Amino acid sequence: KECEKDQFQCRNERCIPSVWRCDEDDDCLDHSDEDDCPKKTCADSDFTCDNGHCIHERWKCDGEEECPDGSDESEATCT
Ligand SMILES: [Ca+2]
Ligand SMILES: [Ca+2]
Repeated sequence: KECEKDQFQCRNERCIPSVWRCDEDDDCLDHSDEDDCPKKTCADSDFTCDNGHCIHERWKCDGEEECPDGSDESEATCT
């Protein structure tokens, strides 16, 4: 059995909307839609821009705005 490309397949093989994957409610009844869910946020090793965009730490404060809000280059950010 294989679900639509817009679906998550539970271990019991129920299909759910993929939008229900990792939404912190067990829709599968086997909890499989909520297993091994990615970290909600950036890598701790990445710089998190103010707006939440993730960039690699190396590009923090190096003259070019890799953050869309430019917070990797802000006065505040670089001390
Ligand atoms: Ca869910
Ligand atoms: Ca930069």
